[PDB]
Amino acid sequence: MPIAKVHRIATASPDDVSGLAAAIATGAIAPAGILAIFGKTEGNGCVNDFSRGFAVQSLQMLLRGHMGAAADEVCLVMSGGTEGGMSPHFLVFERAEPALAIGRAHTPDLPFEALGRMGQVRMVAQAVRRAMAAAGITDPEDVHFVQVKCPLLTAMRVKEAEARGATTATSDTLKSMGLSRGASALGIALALGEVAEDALSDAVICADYGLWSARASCSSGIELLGHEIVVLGMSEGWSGPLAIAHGVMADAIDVTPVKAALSALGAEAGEATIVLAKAEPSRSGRIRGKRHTMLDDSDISPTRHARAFVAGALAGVVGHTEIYVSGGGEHQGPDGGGPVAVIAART
Amino acid sequence: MPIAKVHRIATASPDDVSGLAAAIATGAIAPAGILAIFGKTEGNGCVNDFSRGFAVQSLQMLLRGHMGAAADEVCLVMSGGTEGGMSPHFLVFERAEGNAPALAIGRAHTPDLPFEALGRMGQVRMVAQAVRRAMAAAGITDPEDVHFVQVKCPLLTAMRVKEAEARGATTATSDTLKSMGLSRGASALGIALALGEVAEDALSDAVICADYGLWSARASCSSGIELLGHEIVVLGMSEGWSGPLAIAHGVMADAIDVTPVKAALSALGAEAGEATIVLAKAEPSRSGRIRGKRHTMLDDSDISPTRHARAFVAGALAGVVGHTEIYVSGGGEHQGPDGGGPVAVIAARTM
Amino acid sequence: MPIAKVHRIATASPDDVSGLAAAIATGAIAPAGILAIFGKTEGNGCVNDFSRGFAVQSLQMLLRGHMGAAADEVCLVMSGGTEGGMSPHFLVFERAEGNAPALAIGRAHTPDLPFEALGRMGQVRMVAQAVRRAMAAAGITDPEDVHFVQVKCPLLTAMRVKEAEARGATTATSDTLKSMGLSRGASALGIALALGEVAEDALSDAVICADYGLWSARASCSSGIELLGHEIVVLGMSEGWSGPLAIAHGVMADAIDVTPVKAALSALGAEAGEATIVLAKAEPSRSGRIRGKRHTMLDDSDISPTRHARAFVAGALAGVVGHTEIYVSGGGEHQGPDGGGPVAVIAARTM
Amino acid sequence: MPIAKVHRIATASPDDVSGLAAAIATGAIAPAGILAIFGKTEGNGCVNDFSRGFAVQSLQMLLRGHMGAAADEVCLVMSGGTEGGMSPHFLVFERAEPALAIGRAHTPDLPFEALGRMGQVRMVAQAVRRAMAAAGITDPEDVHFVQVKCPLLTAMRVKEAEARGATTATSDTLKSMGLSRGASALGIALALGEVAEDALSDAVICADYGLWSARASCSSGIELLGHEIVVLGMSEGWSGPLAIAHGVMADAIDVTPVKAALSALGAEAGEATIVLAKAEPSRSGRIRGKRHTMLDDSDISPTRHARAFVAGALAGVVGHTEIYVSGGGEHQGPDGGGPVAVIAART
Ligand SMILES: O=C1CC(=O)NC(=O)N1
Ligand SMILES: O=C1CC(=O)NC(=O)N1
Ligand SMILES: O=C1CC(=O)NC(=O)N1
Ligand SMILES: O=C1CC(=O)NC(=O)N1
Ligand SMILES: O=C1CC(=O)NC(=O)N1
Ligand SMILES: O=C1CC(=O)NC(=O)N1
Ligand SMILES: [Mg+2]
Ligand SMILES: [Mg+2]
Ligand SMILES: [Mg+2]
Ligand SMILES: [Mg+2]
Ligand SMILES: [Mg+2]
Ligand SMILES: [Mg+2]
Repeated sequence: MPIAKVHRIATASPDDVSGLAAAIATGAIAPAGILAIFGKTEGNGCVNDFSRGFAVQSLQMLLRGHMGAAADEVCLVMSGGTEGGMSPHFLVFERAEPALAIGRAHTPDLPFEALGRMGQVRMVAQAVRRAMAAAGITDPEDVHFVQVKCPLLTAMRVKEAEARGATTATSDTLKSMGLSRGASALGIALALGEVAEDALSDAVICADYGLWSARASCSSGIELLGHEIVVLGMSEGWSGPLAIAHGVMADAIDVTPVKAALSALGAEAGEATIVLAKAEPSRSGRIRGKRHTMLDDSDISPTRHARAFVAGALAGVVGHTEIYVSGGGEHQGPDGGGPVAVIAART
Repeated sequence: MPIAKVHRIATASPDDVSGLAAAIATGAIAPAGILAIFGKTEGNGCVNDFSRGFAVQSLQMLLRGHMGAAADEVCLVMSGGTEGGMSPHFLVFERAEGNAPALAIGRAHTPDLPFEALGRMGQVRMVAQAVRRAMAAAGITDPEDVHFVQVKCPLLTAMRVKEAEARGATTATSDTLKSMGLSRGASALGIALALGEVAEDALSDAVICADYGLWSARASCSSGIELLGHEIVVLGMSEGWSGPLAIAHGVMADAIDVTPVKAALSALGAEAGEATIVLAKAEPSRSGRIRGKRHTMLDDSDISPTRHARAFVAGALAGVVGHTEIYVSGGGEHQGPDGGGPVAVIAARTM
Repeated sequence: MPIAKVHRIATASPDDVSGLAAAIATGAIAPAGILAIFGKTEGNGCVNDFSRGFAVQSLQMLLRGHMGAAADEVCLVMSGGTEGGMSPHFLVFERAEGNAPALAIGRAHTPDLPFEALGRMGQVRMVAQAVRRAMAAAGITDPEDVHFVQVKCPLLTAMRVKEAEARGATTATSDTLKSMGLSRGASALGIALALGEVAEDALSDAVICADYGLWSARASCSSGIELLGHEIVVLGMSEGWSGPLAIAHGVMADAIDVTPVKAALSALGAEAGEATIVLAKAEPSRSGRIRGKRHTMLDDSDISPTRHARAFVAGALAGVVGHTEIYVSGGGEHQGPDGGGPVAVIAARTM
Repeated sequence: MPIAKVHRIATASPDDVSGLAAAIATGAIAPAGILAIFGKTEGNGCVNDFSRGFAVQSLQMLLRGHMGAAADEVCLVMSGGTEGGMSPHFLVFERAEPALAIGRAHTPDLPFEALGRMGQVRMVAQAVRRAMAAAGITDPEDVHFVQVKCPLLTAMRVKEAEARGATTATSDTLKSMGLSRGASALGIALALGEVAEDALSDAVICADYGLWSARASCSSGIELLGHEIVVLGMSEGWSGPLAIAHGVMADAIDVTPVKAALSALGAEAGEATIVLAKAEPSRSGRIRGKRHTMLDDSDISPTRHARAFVAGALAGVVGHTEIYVSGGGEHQGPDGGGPVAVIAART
């Protein structure tokens, strides 16, 4: 009889762990039961975003203090970029004593020449199986959202790779984020059976954006070399007030999937609603026939636009700004769209 | 009896006037009756945004071709900044002649604005006078029949500040991005003053962009490097106009308050669709919070605050109205409450 | 016997042609003899830079006024991006008639470039042919007498890529900022091919923006959203020209290699001063290092790499030549070694 | 007979302390003798720059490891913004057993309503006296460079201030950096006798840019609430190979002061040369008559331009890119200019 408990904690700063410390001090959260922490941090959400790594170090110090080496098994998904009115926050996932289930998993360092290729797809497919097992889930149809934290390439990482005779899938550092999210997304797809294995090859990745998962949510970062996996789903072997529902946004302003999730969860939009969504600029250069400018803008990187825009669209529906919106939906939902999940209690 | 005709035209480029050319060529739009053109252009919407001036020049060239010197009387409001999915377009406002109350349109211009008047009572009075003129031209005497007042106002660059100081004057600021806020703010109070939403002996230099408790529910101001004076366009309802188009408006309490638009669409007897026309002001709240939750728009040295506000509010409204060809403008100094802004809708009745 | 006249004109705005107007009005510049105009405009110098197109339109309007349809034969190279202290200006190249070897100028144009040719041998051959034509027009047959070849080339936007795919074609990229590099690169190889710095059977699609060991010491390419073809301007020395102006050039080994300019000024018998004219390419090095030390230009999602390179190299050169009215252009694909770029100086002899 | 030793350490990352660890491991640097560390970090060098605070935490952990609570007396000046080719690095100042002298000092937290006012000017003037004493310097004419790390204001910090009835000198967060650097600069000026005390008042600060120090170098940051002071100068009571010279750059491309410093130091430009310089966009909007665009640019903040530009100008002279250039020279050198210092050995 395990219990899922999800806690949304405000932050004033990437290094501001004061509020999580407080939930531990008041015994609202028990350090021993922390599975994973998601975050929105104030960085640019792209390559040179050190708010991500900054938060990670700060969370590491605090969690090790309370659980020493067992902190290292906690999944830290720090997703940068809080544009528009999107409010920075931590999402703490704690395990307690059918309802919401949580499973986690890790991977070894990822060879720079494996990134964006079938190497990454595999190595991630496995972790998703392990973590969805640890969640106590056997039916893929009972999975609702799979978060992945993946690596990326810098110019210096690229030249290091070439120095030992290897080639990387790109030398463009920002493209390398897309490849990593995409390859990871297909790995998630593979493990949930949304894609056939012989449908995949290096040439397919970030090319056939017709292959996609309705549940992949992948976030790239400069601060890790392997992967973090967190599976959220519904299970018979879990109990508690919290359930999760999900849907696919067809484009950047498609908010009906969220209204549908709330219905399924039997909850109404309010400050209490937890929202996880992927935002992506559509590669057509259009939304519902109308041209957009995100792919042609040299000042503000495309994912910064997408986040700002869908965060606004979603906040207009759910009524508050503490929502988790993540940019770049390579093979995560249809092109121009992305998965969205809601976590609420029944009324 | 005159008819308002409002035309939304796509553009691929700030200088793409091809769709306006075609509308004129097919007689969909008669150049003689063009009162004003609004635009969202692909620039950054701040100080060094030349997509605005580029569109103006392009529009001026086309219109001089058809109207000659009368082209100069057309109000050109080019508001830059199309962040998020917001889609670049022109809004052409035409007056035509036809046979209940309908959309009315009035325009007015002003002389150049002395750099030392910007952000001060000089600007306020100048715009106020112009707004009264445009009101009259719309055939509107009751301010409650005014629904939206668009103003294009100037700003300060380093060069302009030093020009002013060179002749013994001071400007209200030397921060060029701040000058855009002051200029929008002074213009907004001018609109307020003209509509009677604010009392004249309540206003002074010291109040402007200081007492954000003074605001208009109808002001919409957009600053730009490309003009030295103001363009004023008043939109309202009038008994002396007819046609299918009406206008409704409301005030967003904050950046995610989408209820004013749904209420506006009800008043108009219309439902959200590709055809809905939306004009809205988006503003980062100076409290640094939205509904208790902190935001980072005022603290970001990479992306200028209005750039955030626009992308964010455009997304909220687009989510409601179902398309991205909407006019959203950043910085709501004295335009609605702090953190909010006016929103207006223009639709035809279907119920 | 023809004379090169080079005029450096300040601008307050991309659309500020006032100084060029005055130079024409005072007969300092005769419109008939205007061969090309270079510009540094206040845009970001990347994909969505409309200061370039804005200056072009403005220049086209003024020149059509004086020359009519012959205006269209003037090469307009507007290079955006004036970071750091770099000062926005126009460089007007005029041919005049006078009575040793001196500055020679040649221009040439090309037809529109098929989107599926950009970054591929199509573009390379197109530019190569044009550079040969401009060479001839300059009255230059010896390539060693060519000192600098400026090329304005197109780029790809999302819309253009989807247009190409719609008719069964592929483009060499879908990354619009990458398309600028490919276009500069293909053009540079075209210049190289035309000057014999590279062999034709060394070139192929697979080489372009891949083998940065193939490069020209004289190529200078600038990409822009505002044209579909190319503008070519060849600068060199010729026996068949006379006048005070000569040109010298060199290759910066990296971003802080200022020795080529000092050597160039020696060759020209001139010393650094307000009058020195400088044209240079700046490029972030793909090794990610300068002289062993890492740089962050390739890793920055806020500021695009060429934006860095320009500001940085402009500072180095400005520190040498003593003023900030210099023409610095970013992205040196096949223009000099990786991390370097050509620099040319134009001066009159005083020793 | 104290010895000044200055060590320039490369970094791949704001949190990359591997190279400083190595100098400690090889005994090239002794943790006990570390006085202050200067840094160039990859952030935007402005308000939301977390690479600064990120480095600080990383340096804190490493230094506390070796010297515990005595690490806290080490001055950490992390200056963000590495535009152009400027290469991120640490400058470690260690004390060993007339030549280069080093003195340090601290200040308490700074009240948000004191920032940019005579409060800050004073509180900093004192620390500069204390630190220049600890350096063993009595003649102000023997001081060559005074580094200050100062605080700034965020929107949330502003509303916190107003909540208790106080007003701040600004509500513009980026302006608050200028006020803090300026007020600190005048404080340094005050202590070196470059300015008279009754010449100062709130109204003068960041207004009369005719009052300035030839030695102030002030750097603002979101990650501290008080001030860090480091004085560098020439002393009889110090010995060793290292000397320091300084000069004032009249504008952004005035490189002759550095050639002059090298002459005084009897060294020639080379990879070995250490450079400290302040860069500022001139408020005239011109450099030597020619208009510039730094004050009118809404995409890239003015100090980001200035750094890129003078870093390039200086690197062209000194031949390498590992130089410390800091943006914004309010009362630090003339308007449009800034102090520059060089540290070399005699040949
Ligand atoms: O939203 C996102 C997507 C990503 O890949 N990396 C981030 O830091 N944030
Ligand atoms: O409002 C203002 C006026 C000024 O001069 N400087 C500023 O920073 N803000
Ligand atoms: O949204 C806006 C507000 C403004 O003042 N100027 C613009 O160009 N766009
Ligand atoms: O060079 C290229 C071609 C492409 O399609 N996508 C990329 O990211 N880079
Ligand atoms: O510096 C440059 C290089 C380019 O390709 N295009 C520009 O507009 N400026
Ligand atoms: O160069 C600088 C000046 C400053 O105030 N703050 C920084 O982080 N860097
Ligand atoms: Mg998708
Ligand atoms: Mg349309
Ligand atoms: Mg408002
Ligand atoms: Mg001049
Ligand atoms: Mg090169
Ligand atoms: Mg100064």
